[PDB]
Amino acid sequence: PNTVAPVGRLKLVKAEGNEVQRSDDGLFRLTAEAQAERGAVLAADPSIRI
Amino acid sequence: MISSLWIAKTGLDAQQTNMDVIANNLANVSTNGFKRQRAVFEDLLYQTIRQPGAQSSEQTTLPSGLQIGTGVRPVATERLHSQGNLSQTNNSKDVAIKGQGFFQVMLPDGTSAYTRDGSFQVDQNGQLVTAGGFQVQPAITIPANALSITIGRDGVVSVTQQGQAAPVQVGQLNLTTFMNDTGLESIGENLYIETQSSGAPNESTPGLNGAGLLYQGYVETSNVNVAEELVNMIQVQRAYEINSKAVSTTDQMLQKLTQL
Amino acid sequence: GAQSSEQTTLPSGLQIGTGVRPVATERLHSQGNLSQTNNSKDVAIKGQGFFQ
Amino acid sequence: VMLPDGTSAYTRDGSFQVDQNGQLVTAGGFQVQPAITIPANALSITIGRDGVVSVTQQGQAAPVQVGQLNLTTFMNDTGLESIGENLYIETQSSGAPNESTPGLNGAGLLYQGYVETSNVNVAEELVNMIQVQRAYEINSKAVSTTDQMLQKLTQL
Amino acid sequence: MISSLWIAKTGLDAQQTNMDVIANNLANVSTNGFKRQRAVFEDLLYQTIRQPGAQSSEQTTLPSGLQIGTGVRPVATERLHSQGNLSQTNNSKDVAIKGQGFFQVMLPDGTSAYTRDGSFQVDQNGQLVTAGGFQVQPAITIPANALSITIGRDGVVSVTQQGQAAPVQVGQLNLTTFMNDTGLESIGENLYIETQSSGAPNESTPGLNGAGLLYQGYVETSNVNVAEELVNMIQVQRAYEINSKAVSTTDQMLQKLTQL
Amino acid sequence: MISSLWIAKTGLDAQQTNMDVIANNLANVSTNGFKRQRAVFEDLLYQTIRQPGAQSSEQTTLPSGLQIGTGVRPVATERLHSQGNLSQTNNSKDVAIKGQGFFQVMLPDGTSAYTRDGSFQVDQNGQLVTAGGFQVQPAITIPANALSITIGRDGVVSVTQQGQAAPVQVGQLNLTTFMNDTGLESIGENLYIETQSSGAPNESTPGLNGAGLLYQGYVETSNVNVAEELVNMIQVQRAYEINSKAVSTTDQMLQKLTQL
Amino acid sequence: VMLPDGTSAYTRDGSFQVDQNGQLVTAGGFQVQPAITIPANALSITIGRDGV
Amino acid sequence: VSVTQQGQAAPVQVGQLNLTTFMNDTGLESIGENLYIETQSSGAPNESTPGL
Amino acid sequence: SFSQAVSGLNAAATNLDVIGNNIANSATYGFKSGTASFADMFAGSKVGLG
Amino acid sequence: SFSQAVSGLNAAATNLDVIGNNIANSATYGFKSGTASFADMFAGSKVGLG
Repeated sequence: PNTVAPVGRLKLVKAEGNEVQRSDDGLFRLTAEAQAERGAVLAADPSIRI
Repeated sequence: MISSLWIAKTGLDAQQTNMDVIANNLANVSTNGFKRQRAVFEDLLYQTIRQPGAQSSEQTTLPSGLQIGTGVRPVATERLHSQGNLSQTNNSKDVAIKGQGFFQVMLPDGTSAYTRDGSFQVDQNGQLVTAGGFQVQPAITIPANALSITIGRDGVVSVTQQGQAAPVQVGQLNLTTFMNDTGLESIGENLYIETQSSGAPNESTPGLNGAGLLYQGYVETSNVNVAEELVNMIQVQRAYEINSKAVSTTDQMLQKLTQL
Repeated sequence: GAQSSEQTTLPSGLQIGTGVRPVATERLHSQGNLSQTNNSKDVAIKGQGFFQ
Repeated sequence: VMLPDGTSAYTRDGSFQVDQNGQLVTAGGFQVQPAITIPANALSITIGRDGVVSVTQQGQAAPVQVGQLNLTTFMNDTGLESIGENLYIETQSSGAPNESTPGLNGAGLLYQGYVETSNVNVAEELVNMIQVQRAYEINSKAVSTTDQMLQKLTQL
Repeated sequence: MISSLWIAKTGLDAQQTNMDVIANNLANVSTNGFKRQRAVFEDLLYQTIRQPGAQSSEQTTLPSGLQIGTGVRPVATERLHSQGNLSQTNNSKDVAIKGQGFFQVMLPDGTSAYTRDGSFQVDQNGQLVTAGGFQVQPAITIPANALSITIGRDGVVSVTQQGQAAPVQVGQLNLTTFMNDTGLESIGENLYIETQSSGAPNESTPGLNGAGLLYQGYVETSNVNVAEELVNMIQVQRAYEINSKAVSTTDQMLQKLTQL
Repeated sequence: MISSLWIAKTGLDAQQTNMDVIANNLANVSTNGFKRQRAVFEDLLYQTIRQPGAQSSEQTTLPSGLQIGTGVRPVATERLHSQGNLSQTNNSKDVAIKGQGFFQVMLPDGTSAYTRDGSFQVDQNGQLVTAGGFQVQPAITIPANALSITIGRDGVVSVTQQGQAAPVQVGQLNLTTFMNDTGLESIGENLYIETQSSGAPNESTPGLNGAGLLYQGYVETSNVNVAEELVNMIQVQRAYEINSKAVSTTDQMLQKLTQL
Repeated sequence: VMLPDGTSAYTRDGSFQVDQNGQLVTAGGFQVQPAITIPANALSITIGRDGV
Repeated sequence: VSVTQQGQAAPVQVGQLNLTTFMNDTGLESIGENLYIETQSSGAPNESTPGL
Repeated sequence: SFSQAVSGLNAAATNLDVIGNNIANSATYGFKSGTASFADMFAGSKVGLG
Repeated sequence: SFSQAVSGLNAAATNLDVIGNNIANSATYGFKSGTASFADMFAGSKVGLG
């Protein structure tokens, strides 16, 4: 048991909810304003806890 | 269907086994050369929900993860191969071994057992058999018209005939010692059979290589201490009652869930 | 002594007794004390033997 | 103690026996790591207060030393993982074991003839089980009330 | 989930530890130089629902606010350091100290402990040791061919030789006194070790500065009064029963509540 | 299951050992050259709930912490080598030793044992042996046609021959001494052997280096004071019953607890 | 476990019985693949912690 | 907080567990794992030794 | 504890039997008085056996 | 209470032994009679030790 080793880290994003639109398959994506103001892809923030 | 029921069942079974060995010790307190038994317990496996020491952040780790038990299981029983007390019988054919070792006994099928209960009788052929008909392996043959039988400390047996003004040797007693006394398997006639745990037997005359001496006219009593057995019985009863209480509590909560 | 593993064997197994039974009642053919009765036909033997 | 697969575990239960090879093993066959061996025809095995093991013999007038029971200490005892057979193994949560003689560097001492019991308080278990039974019943009642109000809602 | 339940738990625990110290005192009633123990309890914190002395109006104040208890806890245990009765063994190597003091003992590790049990032996090297091999710190070495050993009221010790027709001094049994005897930490083998709340030890000769004298041939018995222990056992049994009744009442009340 | 129960069990065991040594002393009250036994106990470890002398605050310290005992153990069982009373048997083959020392004896295996009782006989071959067939180590051989055997205060032995009216010397009886007489390992048939606890034996002629003298025609009785055994037995019975009462009280508390 | 049609299936339920030929089989008649056989006149059967 | 060593009689101090207080404890924002974080409704925390 | 007491009782009975036999055979011509000698028995150390 | 009584009993036994020694030593030419001397012992005050 003393050989546990990290093998990666998830990417969590924080979207307010007024700038995300559902796709046609159940997934959510940034809208035009959201991607314009926060870049093409969001950056993971350490404040998110799971 | 609840883990608590399964755990409490194992607890009750362990207490039952302990009470069983206590009662077995209490039964033959009058058996010559009987050794008490003690049961040792050991818990079962564990279910790990959260692995201890796993990372909880980039730098912190869980000091101790979630880990649930599964119950208890008896693992072994040990015979207290101590020295029992010696009682006098004034019977010339009763021999008590003081120290370590066993008398070898030739079973009817041809195998060999080992006994510490020294109470010998002579059958119609002159053989020095044990109580039960099995004869001692070195084949001591007592001749007729024997006034008395003398067995020395070094296990040399001689008889006093009508004349000759000197006893004549008729055989010798040899004692076998084992590496692990507690390892022998008992078969239920004050007899133990050699098994893999105990080493190979090696005969030795009394008084050599740590083997005990022989006293004629004495018999070794069982080393059972009833003063401890009574307290053990009290503790066993209380533990059984507590486990039954746990079973009852689990049943009550299951019934309440059913009524939901 | 069971082969509990490839190399380790249990030093002592699990065995439960089933009680105790009497096996024999042996007589002690020792010599009793002799007494005096001063009777013509009272005979006591010292040692071994039996009248038939 | 040493498991058959080479790895080493740790235990508090001192109840030892001797196998056919004269090696001090636990009740279960696992041998103690410092490899204490007992010679043949031993008369009395004595264990010192600081782990030294001596044995008497037939004609010898002095005990002969046969081994030492050095024991390990951990930085965090609670972090050890507990495997079933009354054994513990070290984890990353606990520190690396450090082996030492008894009585030094905060290590304990050894008593021969006695075995450590279990530190389970009976009087607390019963009240705890009463408490958990009552809490279980209360939560069941909460479930029942939620079910009834949901049924009333969906009935209309 | 009820305050009464957690209060009754503390009450039960207090009664249990009281019974435990009573049993410990009754156990070693024959141990030489054993000082009995008694436990001191204190109540836990109080919840102030309404503040005492609060201004109840423009002129009035609350005589006493609403305060609720929380339970009990054992706060300490103290050993009554009185003088035990002296019994006679007619043994030249038994010393009983009358008064206050402790013999200093050199532990094998290198630390020094202090003991009250005066019952000494001589090892193979001719050094005075306690029952257990720990040597007396002043390092008294009794020479061989010692006809007799005499220890006076003070600490001087002499040995009578075959010749010279006069005793010869071979050491002195200085004993240590403490500012606070109860503050000594107790370990096994009838030994105490210095702590912060005990003060620095004070070496002294017997009979000076309040140090007691030494009697040879006597041994000090434990100061345990079984007549008080029996009534203590009755009292703790009744208190445990009362607390158990309180637990049962709370359980019944909660069970009847949860049937709605 | 309860610490009180285990403590009381240890107390019961200690009282049982005390009663056993009392019975052993009383049984061989008439054995020549027997030394009575005495058992010494000590307290077991202590569980420290609150460390004494702990730093309670920035400037306040606990005068005495919370410590709980866990029982009593018999640390040792030692002989009391006093000088037994000298009897008058007016026999020529029994010698009593006044002071210290032991007679040396050659065991059958080949080692050396030591005895205190002097009551000798002659084997069929003329050797001077103790009761049991063990000959004296210096091998004193009594010749035939011996009128009388004389032993002085020293070890010198003489035999009055039939003729020549001039006694001759046929050996000497030296005595062995030990640094620690209580460390001798006692065995059966009234014998002792050397261990590491006792010192290396040293030979000495009687009356030299503190060794005792020899008296012919006297025998040494056991130093068992039958007067003290009765009162010790009464005390043992009382203590045993009190510990049994403690066990009963603990069982009552457990039974009341389980009735919830 | 060896199925009748040759294929092999994997089971975690341990409840084994001895067949007429001695082969260890599962409750239902399907036999264990490693083909462990038990001789007759056997006093007692033991199974090690590492499957011996 | 103090810890007693092996040989040393006097305990050695290793640290102080001072604790914080707030002007309005109700306004703390609760998250998982029994944790509270400061908000604008609760005043700035102040640290102090216990009992003062 | 019981067996040691039994052994001591038997030893005392034997001694008294010897005394009675000696006192009964008084006035016999070719008679020599008999005496009894006892011996302790230990298993190891601290374990008396009567 | 046991210790005081036992100590007194031992003192009485010692006195009786001395008296027996004196009476049995009569007709010994170079002999002087022996007499025992006793002393009470107190721990502090109001506490008896025998």
